[PDB]
Amino acid sequence: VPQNWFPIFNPERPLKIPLQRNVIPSVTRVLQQTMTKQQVFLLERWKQRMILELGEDGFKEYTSNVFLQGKRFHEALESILSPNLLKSGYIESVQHILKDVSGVRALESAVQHETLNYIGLLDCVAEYQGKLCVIDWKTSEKPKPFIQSTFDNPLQVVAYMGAMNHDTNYSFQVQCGLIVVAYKDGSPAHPHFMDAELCSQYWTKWLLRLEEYTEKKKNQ
DNA sequence: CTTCTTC
Repeated sequence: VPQNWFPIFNPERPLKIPLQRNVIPSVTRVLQQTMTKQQVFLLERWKQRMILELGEDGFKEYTSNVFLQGKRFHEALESILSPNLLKSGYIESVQHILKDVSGVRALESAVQHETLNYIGLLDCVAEYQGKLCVIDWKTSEKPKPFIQSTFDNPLQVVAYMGAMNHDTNYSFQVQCGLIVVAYKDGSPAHPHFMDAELCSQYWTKWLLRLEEYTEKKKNQ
């Protein structure tokens, strides 16, 4: 009856291995276990300088509203891009960019690379002023006017791209990226667009961070 | 996994 057969026994021949060792890693964590010595340093100086102004608990809920404010923003964009939200400062801030968005092909949709073996969750694949791109919407309290102000956002964007131009669940491909940074006070958002060549150069930088991850784990 | 925090 069975049509494809593999052997139960191996013709070649206190373990307590955890389940997650074999899970396909995610795009974000691959990046978080590959941060530079200076990047981990700069963020920790920020956490400890924070907790001193707000106490161990005040910061703990400062973290809660940042995450939630992000949450509601993405719930807002899914309602507006599924085929009072206009009083949100973040939506006030993206309203101009958002009128440039049509042809939505995916919202909050998971992506998997079979050969490169990582997963991710794309914000949205839509047309922005005609160019079909992977879009990453992001909240921020400080302005991020240049793309190098967004830190690792370029590399996750290109990580979502090249992984979804091979994910079998997508018939189409994409060759551009867009990071949109929305601010709480309502001032206009900063679009950071990434044409095909600039996604190519970050894609190179992302393949380096993927090798660091596979290295650090194999010994560990 | 995300949602963010470095500059």
